[PDB]
Amino acid sequence: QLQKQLKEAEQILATAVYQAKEKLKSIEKARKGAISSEEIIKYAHRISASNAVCAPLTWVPGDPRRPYPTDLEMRSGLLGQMNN
Amino acid sequence: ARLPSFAIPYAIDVLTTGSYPRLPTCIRDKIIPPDPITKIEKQATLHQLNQILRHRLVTTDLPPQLANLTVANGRVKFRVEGEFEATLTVMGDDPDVPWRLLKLEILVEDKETGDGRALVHSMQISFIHQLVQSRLFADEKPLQD
Amino acid sequence: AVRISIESACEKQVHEVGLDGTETYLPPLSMSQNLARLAQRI
Amino acid sequence: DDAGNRLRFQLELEFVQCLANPNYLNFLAQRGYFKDKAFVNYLKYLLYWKDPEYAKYLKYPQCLHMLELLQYEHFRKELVNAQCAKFIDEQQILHWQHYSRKRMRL
Amino acid sequence: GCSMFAPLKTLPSQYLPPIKLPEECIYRQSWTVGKLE
Amino acid sequence: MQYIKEYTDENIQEGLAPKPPPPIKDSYMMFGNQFQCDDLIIRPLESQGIERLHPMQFDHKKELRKLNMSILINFLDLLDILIRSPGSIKREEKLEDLKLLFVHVHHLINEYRPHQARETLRVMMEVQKRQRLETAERFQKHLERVIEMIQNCLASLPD
Amino acid sequence: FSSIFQRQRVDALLLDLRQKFPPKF
Amino acid sequence: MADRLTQLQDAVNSLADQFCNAIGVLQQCGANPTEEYAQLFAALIARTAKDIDVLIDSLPSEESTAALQAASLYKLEEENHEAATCLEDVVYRGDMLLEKIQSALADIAQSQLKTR
Repeated sequence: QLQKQLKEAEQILATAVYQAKEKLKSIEKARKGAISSEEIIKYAHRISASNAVCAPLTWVPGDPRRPYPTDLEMRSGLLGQMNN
Repeated sequence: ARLPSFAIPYAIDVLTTGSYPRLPTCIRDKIIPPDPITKIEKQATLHQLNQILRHRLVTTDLPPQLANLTVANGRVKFRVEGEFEATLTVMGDDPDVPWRLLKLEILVEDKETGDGRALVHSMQISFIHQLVQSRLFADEKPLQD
Repeated sequence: AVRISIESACEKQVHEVGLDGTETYLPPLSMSQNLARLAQRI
Repeated sequence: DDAGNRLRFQLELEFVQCLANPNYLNFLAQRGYFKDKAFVNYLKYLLYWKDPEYAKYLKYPQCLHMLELLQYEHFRKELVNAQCAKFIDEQQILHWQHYSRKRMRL
Repeated sequence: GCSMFAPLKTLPSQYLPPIKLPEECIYRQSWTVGKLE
Repeated sequence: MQYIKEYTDENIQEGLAPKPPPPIKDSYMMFGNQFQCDDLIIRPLESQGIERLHPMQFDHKKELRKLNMSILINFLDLLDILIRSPGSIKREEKLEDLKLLFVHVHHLINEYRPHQARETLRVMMEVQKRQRLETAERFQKHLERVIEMIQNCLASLPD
Repeated sequence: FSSIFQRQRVDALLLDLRQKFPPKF
Repeated sequence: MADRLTQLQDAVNSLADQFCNAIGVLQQCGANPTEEYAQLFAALIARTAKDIDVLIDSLPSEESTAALQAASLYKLEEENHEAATCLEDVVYRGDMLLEKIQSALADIAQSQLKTR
């Protein structure tokens, strides 16, 4: 008669322990990455000032803006003049 | 003059974590095969399997008279010294799962009434293993059938 | 504020992108299913 | 070689920026450079950008994910064809205004 | 469960300081002034 | 299209002879059309290319209330300075003046965003603490249910 | 760019096994 | 996007675009039409001006700026660390109970199989 009790107890505790573990693993993965918040806003403004990772509100198909630098920029860069 | 956004989640999961995870992941799985389990992960799965197998055995009629039970490496290792040995694995937990056979073998040997070469040819041992897996399907009894 | 530890926001997660929105959320988060799939790979 | 180091740093930065373009990878795959064994070694070397101090000077973060996709040595075998080349192109852009549609939906 | 990632992402949206604009657009109706081609 | 060759050919060889990556630069960067000068202030700078008429206090609110009347009065002064003098040159400086005013409002308004950006950061730190406490208490409650259960079992066993 | 000629018996046992233990699928 | 800055900027742009075309439009098309338009345009411009005045009061003052917010975050950072320790103290009690009960059930199963 004890196996049902022992079973339900171990199932309950096994689910509970894992949730903390899945939580503790996420927290530790956060803790391997520690940086300065002063430079985070600077990076966000740098990638922000030009519309890099945000879609333009005035965007129409045929817009030259893409997440990649695109043909005009790659041909107008230093690669187009240092190939000689 | 106007500035549309800062997108702090993107900055925080690119800066702190050196990747760009916020992307539709269909491009990865369809194009590239899923990565194999890490060494550390393998140890964890084995520990869980031993506990589950023990339960399946006990709440059911089982024979310890001529059998041997092995809980090592999540493998059954159920063998009889006289004639044969078998090693198993059960993927399922509480839900009933048909017994799965990893390997079936015969322990009887005589060189001389053969000739230098073992009693059964591996084709037949492949044949016998599938037949067992067939009776088990019904799964009325875990170890008596 | 020096050496701040901050996990990235994970409130919104999408598997694949869909036309007119309608993102697909399929989080198994079930232990029995999770063990089986891991076991199956072995 | 301060000038040499500055120019090589610059040109490799525009190179890793240009790896973001899917059509550029299509052109590189079709013209016949990635068949050798040296370019996979250089793409192995190119993973040095993951440090935050080095990644601060990066400006398009999607190149890191594209390079991680390419490093598996199996994705390079694909992407030669055009209809899957448009699939990888449409997937990135469709997510781009999906972020802007987040404001629209709510 | 014990602690699962909650969908509490819209509840969180209606938070923070004075900069978050009071969403007074709804009140801004029933005026109908100005018409340019 | 052209890959670099003479800085990459020396990669397939062992030892410490492979070249190190370049250290982090602390100078101005010439990449691209944009000047992208190093250590630029996060706030936009109107010091270069724009004349400054701003006060020592540098308070946006005081200026915004004053600027609004000035652009509006100019709009009204530009309306009738056309009739008072059609052939005068000063009309296009007034438009430019108007353009300068337009450059200013947007420049001054953008001052608020960095402060606004900082505020967004605090809630993330703040919300997790509000979330972490709940998880710990919930876990404690779950554990308690189990313990009272095993005490009931230990009470019912030996009797 | 081999068989040691004993399958003339083991086969019979298998037949006696199959004839006595039909697959259950 | 529910942002104060976006709303203020949008109002200014409409006024610029709305009034440049309107003055030109008045010059463009010449009894009844000219008078009504004068009122219709004045009305909108007046409405926009009122809206701009309303917007300025809402924004935060000079006090409690970004530096102060960073300072606030500091004290907060220490508090977060402590909170984390709480869960690491809570855990491992379930782990020790779980290893104890697994040992107990293994012993019971072993006794059941050995009594045979």
